[PDB]
Amino acid sequence: TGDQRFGDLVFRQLAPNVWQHTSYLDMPGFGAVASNGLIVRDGGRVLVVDTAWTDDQTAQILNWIKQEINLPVALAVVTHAHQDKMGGMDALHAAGIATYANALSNQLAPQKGMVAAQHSLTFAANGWVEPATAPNFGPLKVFYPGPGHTSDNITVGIDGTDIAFGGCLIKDSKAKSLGNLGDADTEHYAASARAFGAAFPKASMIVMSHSAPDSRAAITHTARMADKL
Ligand SMILES: [Cl-]
Ligand SMILES: [Cl-]
Ligand SMILES: [Cl-]
Ligand SMILES: [Zn+2]
Ligand SMILES: [Zn+2]
Repeated sequence: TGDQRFGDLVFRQLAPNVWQHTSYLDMPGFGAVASNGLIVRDGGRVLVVDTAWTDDQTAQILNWIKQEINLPVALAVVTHAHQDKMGGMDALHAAGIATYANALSNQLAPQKGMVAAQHSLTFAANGWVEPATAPNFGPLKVFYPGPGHTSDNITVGIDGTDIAFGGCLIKDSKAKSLGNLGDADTEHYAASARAFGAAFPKASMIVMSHSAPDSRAAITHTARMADKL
């Protein structure tokens, strides 16, 4: 499917069954902020990681899925309670899609003027999602690395691929900053970035919220910036 413009979004194929979705927030005076999530074809169903910034943009994701894949969307997982990741929850719910987030994300969501997911994930002491809370996730491997970008940030690996999703936790290997630290846990950030690397040690493609996918150098670089906080 390549790189493709569809509506106001960009879709980029990462692997035979994995695509990155990109949507943009206009901040009047400063132009457009990209946010990336994922689309996974898991057999005869589709799995979404993160919404777009808005309901309309998130409906465009669903329309692209219908046009390009023509398989039903079984579920979505959202990686923390900010607008770039949970802005479009209502569009998923209107389409009848089961939604999942960290229990703490669902507690924070309404306080940040957003809609909670339907289901709450909980995590073992080692950071892996408790399987009873993540029924039928298939290849999606969900990990809580500890607080960093936010207290609630979660991360996802895709079994059967070399791909892991750091979302807003991880920055690219040439980044000059850690991005948006408005809600960050600066004391815990470095260890949480390293914990994400340790959870997905065979990943060679690191997908993140506001940069193109990178090597494992993204993880090291992120942790080293966070060591200076
Ligand atoms: Cl960020
Ligand atoms: Cl791995
Ligand atoms: Cl980024
Ligand atoms: Zn965020
Ligand atoms: Zn971000």
